[PDB]
Amino acid sequence: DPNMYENIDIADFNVRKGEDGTIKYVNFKLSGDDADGLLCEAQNPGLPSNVITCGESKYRFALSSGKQYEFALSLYHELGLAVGFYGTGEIFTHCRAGGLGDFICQQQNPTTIVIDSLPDAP
Ligand SMILES: [Ca+2]
Ligand SMILES: [Cl-]
Repeated sequence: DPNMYENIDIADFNVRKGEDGTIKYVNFKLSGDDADGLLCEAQNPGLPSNVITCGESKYRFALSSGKQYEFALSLYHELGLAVGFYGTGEIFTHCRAGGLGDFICQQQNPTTIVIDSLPDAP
């Protein structure tokens, strides 16, 4: 963690929720050591979602419920190694009306999530 890691910048994180609370769509732009404003997106991802690949890249993500904020992101980067980079962070969102009952919950400030080759802290 302190020495071998990758800073992932998340921007424009956006989630559309139905009146249901079901996730209709999730969208964000990822920047890292090998990405600049890479689109990560999913329609009907589930909560928690499966691991989803960003475009054609070696970056992937999963969406889950946070503990401080509503949404948490898990991020993955395949390195061509037997181990990969992984990390999780919560993203503050402000929710607005999305039309016909929907919510659109939107990140207000870019945030950084650190990923590395260690698993989750206990
Ligand atoms: Ca990690
Ligand atoms: Cl971790």
